[PDB]
Amino acid sequence: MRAVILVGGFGTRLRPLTLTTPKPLVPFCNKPMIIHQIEALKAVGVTEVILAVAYRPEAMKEQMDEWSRKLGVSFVFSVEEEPLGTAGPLALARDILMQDDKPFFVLNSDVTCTFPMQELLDFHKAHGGEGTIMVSQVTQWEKYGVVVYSPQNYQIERFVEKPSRFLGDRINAGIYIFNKSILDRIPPRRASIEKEIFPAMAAEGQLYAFNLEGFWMDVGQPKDYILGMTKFIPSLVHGNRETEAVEHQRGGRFTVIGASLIDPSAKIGDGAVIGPYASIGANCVIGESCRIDNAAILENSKVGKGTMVSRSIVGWNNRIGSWCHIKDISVLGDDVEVKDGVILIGTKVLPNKDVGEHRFEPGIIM
Amino acid sequence: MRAVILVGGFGTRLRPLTLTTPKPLVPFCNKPMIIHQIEALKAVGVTEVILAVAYRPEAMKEQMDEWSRKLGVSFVFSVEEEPLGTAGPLALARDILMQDDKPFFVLNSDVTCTFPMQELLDFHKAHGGEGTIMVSQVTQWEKYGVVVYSPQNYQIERFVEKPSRFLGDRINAGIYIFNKSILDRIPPRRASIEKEIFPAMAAEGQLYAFNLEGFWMDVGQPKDYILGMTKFIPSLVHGNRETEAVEHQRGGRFTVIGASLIDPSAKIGDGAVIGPYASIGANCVIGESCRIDNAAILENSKVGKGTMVSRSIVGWNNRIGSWCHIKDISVLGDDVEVKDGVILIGTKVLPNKDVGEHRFEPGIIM
Ligand SMILES: Nc1nc2c(ncn2[C@@H]2O[C@H](COP(=O)(O)OP(=O)(O)OP(=O)(O)O)[C@@H](O)[C@H]2O)c(=O)[nH]1
Ligand SMILES: Nc1nc2c(ncn2[C@@H]2O[C@H](COP(=O)(O)OP(=O)(O)OP(=O)(O)O)[C@@H](O)[C@H]2O)c(=O)[nH]1
Ligand SMILES: [Mg+2]
Ligand SMILES: [Mg+2]
Repeated sequence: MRAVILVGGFGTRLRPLTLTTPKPLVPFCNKPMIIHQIEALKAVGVTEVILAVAYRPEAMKEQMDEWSRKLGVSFVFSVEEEPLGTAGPLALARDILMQDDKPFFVLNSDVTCTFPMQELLDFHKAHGGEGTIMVSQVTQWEKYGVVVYSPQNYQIERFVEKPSRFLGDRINAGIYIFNKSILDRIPPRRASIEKEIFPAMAAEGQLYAFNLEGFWMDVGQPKDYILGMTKFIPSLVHGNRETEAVEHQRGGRFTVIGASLIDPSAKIGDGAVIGPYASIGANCVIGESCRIDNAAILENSKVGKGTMVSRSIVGWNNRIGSWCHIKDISVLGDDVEVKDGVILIGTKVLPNKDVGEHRFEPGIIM
Repeated sequence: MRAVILVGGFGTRLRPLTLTTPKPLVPFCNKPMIIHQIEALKAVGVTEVILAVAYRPEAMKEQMDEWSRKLGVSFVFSVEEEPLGTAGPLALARDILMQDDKPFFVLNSDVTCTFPMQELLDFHKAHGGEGTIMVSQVTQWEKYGVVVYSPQNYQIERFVEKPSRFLGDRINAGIYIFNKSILDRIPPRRASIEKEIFPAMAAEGQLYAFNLEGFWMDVGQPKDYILGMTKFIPSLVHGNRETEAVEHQRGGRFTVIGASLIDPSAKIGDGAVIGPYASIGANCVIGESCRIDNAAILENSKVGKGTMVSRSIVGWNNRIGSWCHIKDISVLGDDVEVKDGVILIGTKVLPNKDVGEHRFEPGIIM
């Protein structure tokens, strides 16, 4: 069995972080998103993964995916292309897929969940896609805007965008499984699986929905990134080596208020308070009395004593001041440096900036 | 020789702090303002001080002035009255002053300076007031609005409020010395020495100005309070017992960036940074990594770890949160409690309040 992960795309919603690295390689918790998906696929038994590489063809994706040496898995890297939409990469990779009898997986690099992959053995009952349109129950389906009408027969009647009537609560989950015959349907041009191939499959009656019992989150947005991290860390606390604690004696003496993920190589202050559902990257340095409430600290980032970053994302090589407050949903770029006492209330800072002014309202720092 | 200190007044400009204690008893640095003035007068040799008490007749001024037991000085406390303006208390205290031959001092409880009181022996050269209208050079005389025209003869021509032309830079310093004959000029009614008696003396030619070489500040306003504290602390560091530090090993280990005043009974953190020109009151508790930049911490106030209060005044029995900012010119009342993470940018909080909302603009919390 083999999988195809759509690793292209410009990462527009995660823009301050995706101006440096592609969206699949943006670290979620303490690993890249695509790495979580590849680990799930390896747990399945999948050995071949095909990456649809359009954004950063060789500068980032090929070089940074040295994880092929680990994980006992190999990536094809034969879908280098110009932007071909969401469905075109499958048409391009038709040749490398060989049109074998065995079906193949399809995944997006923006989804996190328990990854129930027993949809391989299940849902083989005469489906063009064996429960391919995987769906999750979300009470906020109106703003998500992709509602899938799945009856008890699981035959997709239609796809509705922003439905006024309560047709259903299930929304697309971004995980698919296709028989290779679909390669005939996909044209060799720019197309979207969501808005071109899927309506045709639903009309033809070959599209079947698979329900998702566990948690699910599309983390392609900073708000969704934070909330999905909150949902995800409790699942992964016992999985990894990172009382009411996960890493309580890494550096000096500091307090942990709940689940978190602190890398072994990170030094965590003295008396700091690593809050619930917080991620600290490798080689990161945390000040004495910091408050890492719901923030993600990525790679070689340094945070000064007394800083309080909550529900915010800081970049890879930041140098945060001492007594700062980075609140709300604030995203910092690759090399942003913040002076002491600066308050950023949900402001997105582009890479390689220096912040020295208080920003009390959401905005963008060019 | 005796002095009279105008200790009445409602303290309107220092309102958040003067709703609990009178303006003379508001602690400046680590002592009441009137205590600084009385110490200066005792250094001169004045043994009798007459306090014109109108605001809080006996609830505050009489009880709290147990300093008469110390300092080797005695207060008459015979000018309890209804509001009689700035000049009326002298008419009321005419009798207790006994109309003796020896001149008498007059002071306001709002002025801080080096207190050059050699104007006693000096300026006796045929003056109704021996350099009574003491003046200080201020480059911002427009906003101060009380400009004294002092020529080389020192005869006050007139008083001008907000003068358009550059008549002069000297302004009233709030310290006067009077021959007792002035008791005949002051009528027994509500009057103002600044706007009724002093223009009359200037017209009569019996009003003489005394120049002030040293620093001076009227600290009746919170901004003026902070700036006068900044000017004053360096003079007082060597005077009192409170490298580049004044009190550097009081509690645990902490850093001092300049002049400060930390009471012996205050416990100061374990990594805190007591900044330049900061005052910490008695029995105060400071958190592990606080930052007291230019703030005055009064009495039994507790500050949590990571809090940064700069250029702000906290009340007597406050309980500040852990990771708060109290920035700009912010004044807190007697018993204000601030929750963790709250940011107060120059907001005045009335006594006995609880603050749990961020305030990014100057304002008043009722
Ligand atoms: N190979 C490839 N994959 C894409 C492309 N556009 C989107 N995807 C995939 O679709 C999923 C989500 O879309 P993103 O591009 O990341 O999000 P976006 O940048 O806001 O843009 P859209 O969702 O496409 O409107 C991710 O798996 C992407 O990798 C593309 O042009 N080429
Ligand atoms: N005894 C007495 N002293 C006063 C009175 N009003 C002002 N003073 C003195 O004048 C000086 C400054 O005035 P304050 O009253 O403190 O300041 P304020 O509250 O803004 O009001 P102003 O009188 O307009 O200045 C202080 O020494 C006061 O003690 C009063 O009604 N009675
Ligand atoms: Mg997405
Ligand atoms: Mg004053």
